Amino acid sequence: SLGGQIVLGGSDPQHYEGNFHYINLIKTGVWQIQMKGVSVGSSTLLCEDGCLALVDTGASYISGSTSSIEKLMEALGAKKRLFDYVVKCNEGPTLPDISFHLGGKEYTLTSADYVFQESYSSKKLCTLAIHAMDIPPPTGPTWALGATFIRKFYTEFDRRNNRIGFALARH
Amino acid sequence: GNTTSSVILTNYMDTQYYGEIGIGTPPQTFKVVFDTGSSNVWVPSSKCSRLYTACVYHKLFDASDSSSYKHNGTELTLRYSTGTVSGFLSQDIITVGGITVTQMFGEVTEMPALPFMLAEFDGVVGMGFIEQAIGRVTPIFDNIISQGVLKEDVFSFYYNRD
Ligand SMILES: Cc1cc(Cl)c(OCCOc2ccc([C@H]3CCNC[C@@H]3C(=O)N(Cc3cc(CNC4CC4)ccc3Cl)C3CC3)cn2)c(Cl)c1
Ligand SMILES: *[C@@H]1O[C@H](CO)[C@@H](O)[C@H](O)[C@H]1NC(C)=O
Repeated sequence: SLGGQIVLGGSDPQHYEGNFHYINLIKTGVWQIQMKGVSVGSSTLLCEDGCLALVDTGASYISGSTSSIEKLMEALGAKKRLFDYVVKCNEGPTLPDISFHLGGKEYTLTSADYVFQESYSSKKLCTLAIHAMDIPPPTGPTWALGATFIRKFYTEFDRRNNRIGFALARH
Repeated sequence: GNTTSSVILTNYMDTQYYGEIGIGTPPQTFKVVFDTGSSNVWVPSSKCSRLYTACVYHKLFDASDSSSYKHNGTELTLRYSTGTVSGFLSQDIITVGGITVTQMFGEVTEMPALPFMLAEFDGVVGMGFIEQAIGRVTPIFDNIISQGVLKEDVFSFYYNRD
C-alpha cells in the first residue's frame, strides 16, 4: 500500500481529482488561513464569526481549542476520556457530517473520515480523530487541520503566491 | 529549473506519516515527518545519551562519520508541553528525494520520553517559514527555492487511509 506522498515543486494529479481551490494566508510567516465556520450536520455550530485554521501536516488530527471541542463533542454525544473523546462503536456510522468553511467552499468530513471504527459493537468504545489542543500565541488560539483533513483533501502549499490549495484526494 | 521531486511516505496507524531523508557523506538515512506546523530540521544526535528513552530506539546522526559535516554548536531549544527538546546546530548535505541541499539542522541531545518514544520516525523536517524557525535557521524549503531547480515554488501532500 502507498501510505502517502509529498511532491516538491509540484503536485501529483493521479492522487487528487478536479481542480484546486485556493485560500490566501492571513499573514506570510505561517501556514494558517481564515476559517468561516464549522457545521455539525447542516447547522453552523462554531466559528460563526470567523476563526483561524492551521494547515498542519505534522498533526495527526483535527484540533480545536478546548472550548470549541467541548462544544463539538457535546453535539456528537462523544464522551471525554483523559486524552481523547470516544463514542459507542455502534453509533459511529450514524455520526453527522462535519464541515469546514474555507474560502468559497465547504470541506465536509463524514463519520468514516473521523471515527476510528475499530468495532461496530455497543459494548466497545471508538475514538474520534478530533482532539482539543490550545495552541498559544502568536500562532493560536487556532484550529489545526491535520492528517484527518489532509487524508480527504490533497493539499498544496504554495510559497510563490502565499496560498494553500485543496483538491479532493483520490484513494 | 524543471524538476519535481517526490518522497514516498509510510502511514503508521493513520496518525504518523513519514518518509526517508539522507544526511551527510555518505548518507545517513532517517525517517521524518514533513511538518508544515514547524520550520526546523531536527534529528537525534549520536550525542544523545542512551539514558533518554526517545534516543535509544531511534537512528542517531553521527557527525564523525560524515565528510561534508560543518560544525556549528549553537545550542537551541524547542519548548514542548511535556518538557524541553534541546540540541545544537550542525550543517551537512541533506538529500530529499532527488534533491541535495546544504542545510543547518539541530542534533537533539535531550527530549521528553513522551511523545517522542512513540514516534516510528526519527526526526522532523519543518516546512514552515523562517519567521517561526528557532534561531532563525533558514528552513530547508527556502534553501531548495534558492537553488532554482523546482518547476514551481510549491509542495504537496497526499496522505492515504490505512
Ligand atoms: C522521534 C523524534 C521525533 C521528533 Cl518530532 C523529533 O524532532 C524534535 C522536534 O520536536 C517537535 C515536536 C513537536 C512538533 C509539532 C509542531 C507542529 N506540528 C506537530 C508537531 C509534532 O507534534 N510532532 C511530534 C509528534 C507527532 C506525532 C503525531 N501526533 C501528534 C498529533 C500531532 C507523533 C509523535 C510525535 Cl513525537 C512533530 C511533527 C513530528 C514539532 N517538532 C526528534 Cl529529534 C525525534
Ligand atoms: C552557527 O551558525 C549561525 C548562522 O546563522 C551563526 O549565527 C552562528 O554564529 C554560528 N556559530 C558559530 C559557528 O560560531
